[PDB]
Amino acid sequence: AENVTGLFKDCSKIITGLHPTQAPTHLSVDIKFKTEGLCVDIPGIPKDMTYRRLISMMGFKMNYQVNGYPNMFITREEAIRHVRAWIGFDVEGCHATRDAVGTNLPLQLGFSTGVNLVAVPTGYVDTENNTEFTRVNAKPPPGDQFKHLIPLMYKGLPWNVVRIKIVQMLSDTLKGLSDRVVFVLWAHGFELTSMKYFVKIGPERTCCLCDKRATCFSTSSDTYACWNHSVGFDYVYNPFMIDVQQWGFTGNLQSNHDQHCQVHGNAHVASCDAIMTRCLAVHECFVKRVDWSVEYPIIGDELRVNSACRKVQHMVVKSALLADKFPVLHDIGNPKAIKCVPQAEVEWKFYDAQPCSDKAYKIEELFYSYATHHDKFTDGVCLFWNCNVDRYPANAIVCRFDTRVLSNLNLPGCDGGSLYVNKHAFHTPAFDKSAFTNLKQLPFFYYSDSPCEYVPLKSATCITRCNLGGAVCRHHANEYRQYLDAYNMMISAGFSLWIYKQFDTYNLWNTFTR
Amino acid sequence: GSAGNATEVPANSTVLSFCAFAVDPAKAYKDYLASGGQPITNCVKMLCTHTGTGQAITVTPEANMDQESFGGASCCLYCRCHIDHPNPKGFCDLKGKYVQIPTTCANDPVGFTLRNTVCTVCGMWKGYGCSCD
Ligand SMILES: C[S@@+](CC[C@H](N)C(=O)[O-])C[C@H]1O[C@@H](n2cnc3c(N)ncnc32)[C@H](O)[C@@H]1O
Ligand SMILES: [Mg+2]
Ligand SMILES: [Zn+2]
Ligand SMILES: [Zn+2]
Ligand SMILES: [Zn+2]
Ligand SMILES: [Zn+2]
Repeated sequence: AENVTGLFKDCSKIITGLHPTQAPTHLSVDIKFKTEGLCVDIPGIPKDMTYRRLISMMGFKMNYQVNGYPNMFITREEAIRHVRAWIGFDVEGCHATRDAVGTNLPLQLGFSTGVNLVAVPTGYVDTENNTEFTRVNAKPPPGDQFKHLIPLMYKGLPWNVVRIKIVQMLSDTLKGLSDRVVFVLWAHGFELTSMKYFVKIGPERTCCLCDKRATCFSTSSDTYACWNHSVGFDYVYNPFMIDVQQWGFTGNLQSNHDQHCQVHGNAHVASCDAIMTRCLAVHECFVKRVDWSVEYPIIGDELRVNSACRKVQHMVVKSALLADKFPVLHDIGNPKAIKCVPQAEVEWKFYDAQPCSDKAYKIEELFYSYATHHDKFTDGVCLFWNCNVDRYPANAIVCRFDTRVLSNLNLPGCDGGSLYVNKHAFHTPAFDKSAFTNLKQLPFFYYSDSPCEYVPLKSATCITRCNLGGAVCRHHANEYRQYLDAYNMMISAGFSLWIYKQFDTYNLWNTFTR
Repeated sequence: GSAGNATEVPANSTVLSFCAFAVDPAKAYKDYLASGGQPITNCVKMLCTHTGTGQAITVTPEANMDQESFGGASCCLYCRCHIDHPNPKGFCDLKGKYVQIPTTCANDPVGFTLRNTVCTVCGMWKGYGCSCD
């Protein structure tokens, strides 16, 4: 007897602390004051007038239940519900060599965002009057692999700066994306410890002069801040975090990351570590395919993009059917019947890896790979609409997401692929030209077969309902305008259209014969 | 590598971790008590003559048959969690002086120092009690 933390372990090199007053604990008061499991005041042996004792912040170990106070560690489930509130977090650190030993200071912080913030080594030092938060002498870890940390000692930066820069850097990243923060970390101990600097915690609060829950806090003048409308805010009111390693991974992080994703090589920089942590969380959760019970609220204008997406789908597959008159259509990646063109003579076959249970009688359970299936559908046309695959067959109509475009919808992923979120987040592979080698790009066009009915405009590109004249026909002239807008919307949404090369704009004209 | 001197027992970990991060440490503590969590222990307890003034702040331990005596710093929450003191600049009252608590209320010495204020006239606990007012 008895066990000790050590948390707030006294790291000073002083023998013989500490007077029973100005002693934080019974554990340290000099043996001289201790008798019979107690302490006793001896006026003769004085309390120190001046002393500086480094107190270790390591081993924070916080698990607690208080009604008004939110658990800051969350279930794997709850961590999926909020994604890209996700930020990878890892802190390289330093040891205090000179006037103290046995604690680790937070030298360099890094995030899923490319940013790295380096700080002056600082710590908490107990003194006669109070506890003070101050710069401390410190040294780099011993290893030759840690040799890269040395210069960072000098470079920067005051913590009052860093904790303010941290917020803004998180602020403009998460402003539109989420209401909160979740920290994704591999081995959580030191980052929890690092968190002590820029984080204050407490019961939930609403943004000053704003409706949404408060992410940030300001010591300057007490205030509770929104993600968007905060500025000049030092502290983060209610972060969340999840320790990936808690998930039962076998080895070290790098091994597990590199197993799946090759787009991140490793430089020991804290960021490159904090990114790797995210790939794993991403991959482990989201390369499992399309759990459909998860609802992420949307902002913004995905509904428009969603409608536009389907709208343009109908147009192109209807025409492509008209023009080249395919006997059968293989629709791959259609979990539900849902014919895009409801009425067509064509044989319509559905294929899916994860067909929806009800309405699963129509669909063949299949996983498409060009290697195996290049032979297997020779007949008619194949449709992959947002079904991302091994390179596409020569006869096809495909809509694919180009991961390279950034919009608040798509988030980084593994490897080089972006995890796309409109609803029901879909992880999609990195955009690859080689995949389209059998196809050709799809030029914009409009098709309407309808009886015809603010300034009019002439479009060379379309099949107009009437081309005999100019010919601006008030129904089409307006519909063409509205369709093109919904087409330009989804092409700006990052989607790209690819068609079999046989396809020709002309052949739609012969449908205007009589 | 520790490589250091351990100042704390595990039984106080969560509470101290909790109040350290909190914006209001004082509330967090009182709240934590309500939740059924244990009051902070390990505070320094004085073997005393128990004859002396009942005064709360004393340069040497002064106790009563009713009171018990504690080293001030160990009874102060802000000293204990190593966070800034509510006095704007910068100083703690209890550190460097011995502090006395009613034995019945002595179970949670840390909170007692938070809840109450000493009367300026006799320099003694208010209500626990005071001839003043
Ligand atoms: C393609 S996405 C959503 C796009 C959908 N086709 C649309 O246009 O609404 C979801 C479906 O893709 C299918 N999928 C993805 N990869 C597949 C593959 N290699 N083979 C077959 N189906 C695949 C899944 O089985 C899943 O049901
Ligand atoms: Mg780490
Ligand atoms: Zn706001
Ligand atoms: Zn990666
Ligand atoms: Zn104090
Ligand atoms: Zn009085």
